[PDB]
Amino acid sequence: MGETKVIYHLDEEETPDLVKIPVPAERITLGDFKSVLQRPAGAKYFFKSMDQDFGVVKEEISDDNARLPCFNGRVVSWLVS
Amino acid sequence: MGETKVIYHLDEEETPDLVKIPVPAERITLGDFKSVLQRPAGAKYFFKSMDQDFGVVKEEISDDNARLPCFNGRVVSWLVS
Amino acid sequence: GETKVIYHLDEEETPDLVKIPVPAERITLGDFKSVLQRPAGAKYFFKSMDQDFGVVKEEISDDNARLPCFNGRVVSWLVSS
Repeated sequence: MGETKVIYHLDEEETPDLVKIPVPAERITLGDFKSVLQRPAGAKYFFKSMDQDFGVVKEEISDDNARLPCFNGRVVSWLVS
Repeated sequence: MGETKVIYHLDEEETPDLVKIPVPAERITLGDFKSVLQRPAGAKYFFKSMDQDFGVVKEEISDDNARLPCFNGRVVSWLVS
Repeated sequence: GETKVIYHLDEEETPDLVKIPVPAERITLGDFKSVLQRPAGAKYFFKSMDQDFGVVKEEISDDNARLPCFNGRVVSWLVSS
């Protein structure tokens, strides 16, 4: 029980939408995010993430089972159509 | 089989995208990377490379057959135009 | 023959490595400039050895001047305006 704030940009848009998804941050998946958008497949989804060796990246994630990178209840995403 | 993480910057952008390509790091080529992106009107590709005498450098690579410099399953690239 | 020129642009931490198809025995500042298509009014410094002092970054502005090489390599720092 809990919610996650997903902040997402659609293509070249300057200002993202913020949506609250009623899945707690500890377990929110790409599948959870997709259910809320229902985007024509096949958008590609990138998320603000940390790479062990490199530092901050926009990580592409296409596996519905994959957990999304969160910080303080928040996910930050970029969509490409 | 195996995968490589390719971290790449597009022109003057601060934060790179990270994409996983399902070719193992021992054998990933420029051609492999290009097939996932699809090149502009001749983008130039630079990769974090190691010079035997100097240390870390950005090497331009334009040969599709050329293997990309990896460290720990990762390639780091900069793209121009 | 060819020379590997490793060069930094202003305060950039990682240099580009470019291969110039002039052998190291005769590569000049003019040769290097013709490949950059001189950003223009830039000053060029090269890792060099001074007889009395030791290692320095020697400014060179004469196109005819031969560049300091070690093992097929030149290391340069560029300053623009």
